[PDB]
Amino acid sequence: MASKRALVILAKGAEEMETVIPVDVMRRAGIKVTVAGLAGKDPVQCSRDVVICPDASLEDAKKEGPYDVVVLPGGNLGAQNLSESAAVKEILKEQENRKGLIAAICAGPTALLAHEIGFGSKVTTHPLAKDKMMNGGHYTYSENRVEKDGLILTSRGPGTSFEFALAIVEALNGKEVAAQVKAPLVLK
Amino acid sequence: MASKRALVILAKGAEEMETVIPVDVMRRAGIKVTVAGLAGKDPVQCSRDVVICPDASLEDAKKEGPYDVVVLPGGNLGAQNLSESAAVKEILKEQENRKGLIAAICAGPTALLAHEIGFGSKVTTHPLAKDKMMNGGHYTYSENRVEKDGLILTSRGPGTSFEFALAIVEALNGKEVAAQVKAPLVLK
Repeated sequence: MASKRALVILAKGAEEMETVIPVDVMRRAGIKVTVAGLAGKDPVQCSRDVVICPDASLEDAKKEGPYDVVVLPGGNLGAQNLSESAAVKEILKEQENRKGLIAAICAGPTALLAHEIGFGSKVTTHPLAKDKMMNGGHYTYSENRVEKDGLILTSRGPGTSFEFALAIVEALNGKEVAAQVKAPLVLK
Repeated sequence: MASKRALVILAKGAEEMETVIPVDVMRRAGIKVTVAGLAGKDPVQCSRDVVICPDASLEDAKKEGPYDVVVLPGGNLGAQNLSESAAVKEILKEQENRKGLIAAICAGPTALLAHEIGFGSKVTTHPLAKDKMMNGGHYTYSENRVEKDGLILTSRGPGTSFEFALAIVEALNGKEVAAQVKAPLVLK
């Protein structure tokens, strides 16, 4: 096999923990991860002011597809920026069409709603984002810490980030690798 | 009470999750956090290549003390850099003298050993850093996910970062605030 590839879309206001945990854990899994800045290549100021420098602009990373998984971190403001981006809409639709994995956490899943992605899927979100996600009843809600309905994988919050990340790893590289990567993390 | 202040020392090779989780959670707790770059004010390349821009250089942040807590993230190479820094040695000694809290996670506590900080304390580390930390028997080892012996607070790894951060919050702002901050994180 070749190394699986992941696209993590980073926007201003993104929840930094929900961005870094998946990127870190996936790289620990041997996955080639690209942190793409929605607004460009400049540093991104996250929800709790942690400043992260993306690997490239989404505009450029978008031209290096396809990715085995597109990851949408949470954070209310970050998710809203994702929801309003035409570039994100296109990337997600193409990924869905390719039958590729789409993973979103916390408020991140509300971007799927905005772009009419995976309607009919069972999904979860941060408790405070449920109403927004369920507007129209286009999805069926779940309270599972991590929910995976086919190629739509969602999670609830910062505290579920490791489970979310390991779920992505399992989907891309298998249960054995996920387990190997998990042990050194010292998770409960 | 004025807001408590935290100094997080960020060095190349630092474990990004162990840096961001404590910074994020502490800021959620109303703590004024300063991410200080060991080598200066330039972006720092972490262990899994996540690039973080510090709020200021350690040189400058050092002059804005004192801090209610000095935080040492893990990551073998990051910890090594902290252990070799004369600036870190002075900061830690002052903090210990001031009877101020010192928190280190994963391999981070081996920097306490390097600077002869808190000898005699019960501590924990990432399992793989135990031998290094115990060289000379200057500390008593613990397998608790979070260990707090007086003003020396330690933790084991990425998966214990939330517990580690919430323990810092509890020590500085109390149990009520720690509980309030914890709820929205959706922790197990």
